[PDB]
Amino acid sequence: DGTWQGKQYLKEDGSQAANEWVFDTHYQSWFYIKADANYAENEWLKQGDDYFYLKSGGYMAKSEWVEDKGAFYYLDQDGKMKRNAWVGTSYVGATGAKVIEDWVYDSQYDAWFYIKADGQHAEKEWLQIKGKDYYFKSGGYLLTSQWINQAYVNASGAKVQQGWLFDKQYQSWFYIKENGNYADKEWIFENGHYYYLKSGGYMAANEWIWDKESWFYLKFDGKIAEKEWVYDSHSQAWYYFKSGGYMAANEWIWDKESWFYLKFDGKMAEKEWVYDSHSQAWYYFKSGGYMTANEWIWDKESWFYLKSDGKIAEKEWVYDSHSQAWYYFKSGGYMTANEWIWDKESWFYLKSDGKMAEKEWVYDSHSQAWYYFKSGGYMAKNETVDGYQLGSDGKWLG
Ligand SMILES: C[N+](C)(C)CCO
Ligand SMILES: C[N+](C)(C)CCO
Ligand SMILES: C[N+](C)(C)CCO
Ligand SMILES: C[N+](C)(C)CCO
Ligand SMILES: C[N+](C)(C)CCO
Ligand SMILES: C[N+](C)(C)CCO
Ligand SMILES: C[N+](C)(C)CCO
Ligand SMILES: C[N+](C)(C)CCO
Ligand SMILES: C[N+](C)(C)CCO
Ligand SMILES: C[N+](C)(C)CCO
Ligand SMILES: C[N+](C)(C)CCO
Ligand SMILES: C[N+](C)(C)CCO
Ligand SMILES: C[N+](C)(C)CCO
Ligand SMILES: C[N+](C)(C)CCO
Ligand SMILES: C[N+](C)(C)CCO
Ligand SMILES: C[N+](C)(C)CCO
Ligand SMILES: C[N+](C)(C)CCO
Repeated sequence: DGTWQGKQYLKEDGSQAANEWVFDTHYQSWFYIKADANYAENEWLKQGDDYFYLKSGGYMAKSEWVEDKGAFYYLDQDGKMKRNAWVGTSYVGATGAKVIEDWVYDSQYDAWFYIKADGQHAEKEWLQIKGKDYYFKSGGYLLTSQWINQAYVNASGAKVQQGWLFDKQYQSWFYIKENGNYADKEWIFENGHYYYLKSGGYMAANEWIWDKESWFYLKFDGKIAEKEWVYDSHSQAWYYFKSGGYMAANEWIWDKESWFYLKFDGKMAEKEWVYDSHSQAWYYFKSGGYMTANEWIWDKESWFYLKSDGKIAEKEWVYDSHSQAWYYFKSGGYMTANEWIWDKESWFYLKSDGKMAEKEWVYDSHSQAWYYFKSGGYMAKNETVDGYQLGSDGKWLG
């Protein structure tokens, strides 16, 4: 072909070569003869948008790296420099410089990679990049919008930390803890409200939860129920929950304007009697749970009176202004009727409807006699009324 003459290259025709590539077969290499008829060495050449590098001796660098003032560049088989391409496990940017410690998006793979301190791309490992945690699978691809063991990586590949996320395929809410794993059997406070995450992390919604000593109920949106009533259509009963969400059970509660009482199991007492154990008295609740107080109730063959404060009237007298008469209640609240009783110092008779005899003549069929009672129900015994004598025992003598 041609003949080397020092730095010069005389071609077949004598004319020394310049501004041209020549392939010499002895050296088995490409060389570039500059414009000054010398071969290029230890320098870059720009031809088109292509960059070549010619090593000591003029040999064109091909399939190898070339360090330019700290930065590293790769020259392919044709001697050309590479751009936005993978050289094995490393990456060259649009300037052809080796990327080290930075993010990389490759449109060919439609994925993200991170190049590490060693110039290699991360693979099958967790890395903490400027605070956040990212995961790369086999091949270096960055994982996005999915679950890894107990963590979730958002659409950006970052691990979620201290956040709420909704899985549409599971149809449940999860809270991701500060540590990166989801909450598991614990209470979480979010914007003024408490939520309970269940054994799988699934947020508890419309269900009962037992913590340490009492019951909690979680509503439609998973919020703890507190300071309110909830009707259990399964259990067919009303429950109440207080300041902390604690269901109240074996204790009393004021709501609307009525006292209420909640039984051992948190069921509101309704249409029934209850016996307080620290008050040692009986109480009765209407249909709807409302404490009856100062009003009559008819249970089984007996009338009862519950006074201004709701306690049962028993071994005591009561005036009832609505019916305008006096009544007496025995041991147990049993209102007395068609009976005598000894109180004060005189006798008292209570009519069939329970009303005490007050200012009237009454025929006791029992003793077959006519008795009279003065204002206040006091039987008359040794005196005259309307010219009618009365004996030592109260009977009419005549
Ligand atoms: C110095 N390089 C030629 C390698 C890059 C500048 O374009
Ligand atoms: C072939 N080289 C360019 C290396 C030397 C010729 O003198
Ligand atoms: C270096 N070669 C001449 C072989 C290719 C440049 O286009
Ligand atoms: C982009 N990968 C690292 C997966 C391939 C390198 O050739
Ligand atoms: C650059 N990343 C996409 C990897 C994270 C920020 O969005
Ligand atoms: C969906 N998670 C796997 C995060 C919880 C169930 O185990
Ligand atoms: C706890 N979240 C606020 C995420 C759900 C409300 O229902
Ligand atoms: C049980 N909680 C933590 C939900 C309430 C405390 O007041
Ligand atoms: C006894 N409660 C109704 C409160 C809980 C049922 O699981
Ligand atoms: C107060 N309750 C909700 C228990 C009943 C009202 O009708
Ligand atoms: C006193 N009542 C009429 C309500 C009941 C009769 O058994
Ligand atoms: C029923 N009361 C609330 C009136 C007293 C019970 O402690
Ligand atoms: C229920 N009693 C009959 C006791 C009185 C009603 O006015
Ligand atoms: C009928 N009371 C409930 C008032 C008493 C039970 O012995
Ligand atoms: C004077 N009595 C009222 C006792 C009887 C008259 O019928
Ligand atoms: C006060 N009464 C006369 C109404 C009965 C109890 O002594
Ligand atoms: C009221 N007495 C007891 C005096 C007569 C009825 O037995």
